[PDB]
Amino acid sequence: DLSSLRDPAGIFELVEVVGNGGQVYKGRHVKTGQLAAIKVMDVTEDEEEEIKLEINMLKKYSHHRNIATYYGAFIKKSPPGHDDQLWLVMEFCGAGSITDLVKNTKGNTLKEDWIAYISREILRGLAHLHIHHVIHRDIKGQNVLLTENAEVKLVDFGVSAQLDRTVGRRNTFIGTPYWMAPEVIACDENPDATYDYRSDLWSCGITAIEMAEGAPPLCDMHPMRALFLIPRNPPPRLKSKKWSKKFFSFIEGCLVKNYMQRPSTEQLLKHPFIRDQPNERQVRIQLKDHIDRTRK
Amino acid sequence: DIDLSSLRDPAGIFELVEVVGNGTYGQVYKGRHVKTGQLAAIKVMDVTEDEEEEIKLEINMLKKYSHHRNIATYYGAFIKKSHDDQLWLVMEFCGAGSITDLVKNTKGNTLKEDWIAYISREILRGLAHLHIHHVIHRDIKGQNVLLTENAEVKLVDFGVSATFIGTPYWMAPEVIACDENPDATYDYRSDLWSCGITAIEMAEGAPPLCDMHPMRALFLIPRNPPPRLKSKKWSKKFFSFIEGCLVKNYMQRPSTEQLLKHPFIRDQPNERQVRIQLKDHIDRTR
Ligand SMILES: c1ccc(-c2cc3c(Nc4ccncc4)ncnn3c2)cc1
Ligand code: NA
Repeated sequence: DLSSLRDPAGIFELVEVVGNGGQVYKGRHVKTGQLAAIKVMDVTEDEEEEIKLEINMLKKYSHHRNIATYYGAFIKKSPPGHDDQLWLVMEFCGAGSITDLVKNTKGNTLKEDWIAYISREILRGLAHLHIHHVIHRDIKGQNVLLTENAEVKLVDFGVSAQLDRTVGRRNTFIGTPYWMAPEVIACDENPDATYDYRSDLWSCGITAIEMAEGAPPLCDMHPMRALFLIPRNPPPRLKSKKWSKKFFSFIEGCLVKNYMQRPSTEQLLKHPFIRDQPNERQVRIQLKDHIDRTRK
Repeated sequence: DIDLSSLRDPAGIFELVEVVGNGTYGQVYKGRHVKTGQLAAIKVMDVTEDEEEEIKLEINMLKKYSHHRNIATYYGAFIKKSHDDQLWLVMEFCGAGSITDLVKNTKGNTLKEDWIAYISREILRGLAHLHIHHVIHRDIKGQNVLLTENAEVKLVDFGVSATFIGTPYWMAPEVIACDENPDATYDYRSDLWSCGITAIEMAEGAPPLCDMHPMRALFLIPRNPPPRLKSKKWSKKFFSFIEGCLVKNYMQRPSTEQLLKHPFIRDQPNERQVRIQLKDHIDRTR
């Protein structure tokens, strides 16, 4: 059930922590022993009403192989007066993130045809979200996961209502600015930060720079300074001239400043850099190897 | 200065009990000194290559500048090796939680004006100590102002004193970059603004602009007039203290020393009684 607020008892249970940060657990399905990732946050009773409202605002969308499947939201109550707990459950991916991938690679840079393959998977996941009228809102290397089969999946802890960004005294945080499109940043020219499905495509382009260089543009900058520069700077660029013409054009394709003039997911899926991948099979293999030697 | 290599494993020295809160970077635990049972707050930060120097700095500032009754005292630092090592930053445990906590657990989410005068003064004394050492806290807010079980007031978190942007609601106008302020130039008086907002938080239960999206608050703060208390009940002194913390242009905002001489801060006759009222309120919430 994706429209309810049940107790996780008998359906899901926690086994061990992964990282402190939201707090993420390695969990399991009780009735089938299937592994799942579970985000656990403390919520007040005032916030629980807020998430009831947001469950109403949810949009439905089927499973999709480029999205880590969102299994639903649960609440594990505590004694009267104390803060309860919100669980957000999602498919488990054991090969880590794309950021881990680029860090666990010599020179902190991926091969261009790896970037092409990964970028296309992100786009296909996003096409599925956008065609069902949902913005992802947080595309970056950290939020793109590899499975133990070189499958690339977007993190979904309920992106439709953004439940993991809306409550738990972390919702008052501005967060990391490096993957933000110009239009989501309030500034002198844009007093109301509009979010659009095309915001994801800017972040997608930033994620491509991240794969290519290990870090998003302006990573050397204090985050408040970057937030100021992003709506003001011309579109960011790859530092090195080593890259193919197709790659530069794709980056330029994503990073159109004015979102009204930025292409849709469908258009970018047809971009020659994304569309024409002759070494795809070998790349899927190459990634499998990299995941395996890392595990030893 | 400290070197991360020399740091010992915490085993048999400190043990973690339970997560008690968060930091700018790192989870905060109610920890325990194994040999004596004495409590300590422990900040558990994962030592990555990117955040490796940010951690080093938080140790050094906490170590050198926490020798003042209004700064939560540095105990020591430890590393618990794993290949993603954990660093344990150990300091004085403030049992009563935060100011934000206090107001939200008080009836009608507001504190008596003389609780606010005492608490704000303690904040200002800790701040004066930092400023005279040429340190700017940079993240003063109710969540970083703590209370011990004895109603003592202590400043924590030198995290942003030296990649994520935190909450904006307590930021001074001058730390927010914009066209006529492209480099976000600011001084020690940034903290005094934040102290004003913290006082408003004690008075109303939330900072100004709390109903706004944080990104929208970031845009508004440099454009909006100084925030004002909603109610007309407060004294003339309190209004004037808030006005003084919240001078829009930091160039003519009073210094920490000047605000300590503000009658609202300076003249506290019921101080003795306030500490008792506060102590009681902490006990009735436990
Ligand atoms: C209930 C909730 C939180 C506390 C608490 C948090 C801290 C703390 N937190 C931080 C320390 C350093 N940096 C950020 C936070 N430091 C020192 N004591 N303490 C007590 C107590 C009761
Ligand atoms: Na001290």
